[PDB]
Amino acid sequence: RSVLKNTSVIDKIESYVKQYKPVKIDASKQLQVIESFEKHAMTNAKETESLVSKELKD
Amino acid sequence: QDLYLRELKDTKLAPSTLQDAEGNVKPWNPPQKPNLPELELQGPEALKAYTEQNVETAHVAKESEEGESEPIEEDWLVLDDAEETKESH
Repeated sequence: RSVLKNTSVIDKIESYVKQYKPVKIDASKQLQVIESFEKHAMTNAKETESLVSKELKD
Repeated sequence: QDLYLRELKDTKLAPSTLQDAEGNVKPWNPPQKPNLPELELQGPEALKAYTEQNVETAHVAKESEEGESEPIEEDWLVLDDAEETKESH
């Protein structure tokens, strides 16, 4: 900022950056749908895991 | 040295009516105040992009979403197509 001797805008866009300093948040919104996908996955997984454990000893 | 002295006094004073007192300019026939601080002051925003780049556009990102909360009618298709892959596997 001390580079520009005729400054006039650096405090303006400085305040513009500090305005948008709470920039924008992300989304860990998935707490309803992702549990459904891991539910189907763990269901099929435990079914297959117990099935092959039975079929090996059979 | 009055050579140096009179040279530097004319050097100081002959544009001093262009810098110290703003009686704009006597030898230059176009006016000087509508060159740099009026026309060319918006020069860098006449040389760069106006109202998007210099105003800088603190812009909200497009909130990209999940698979729109529909397991069923596509998880069954994924399951049956996975059966078809394991047929081909």
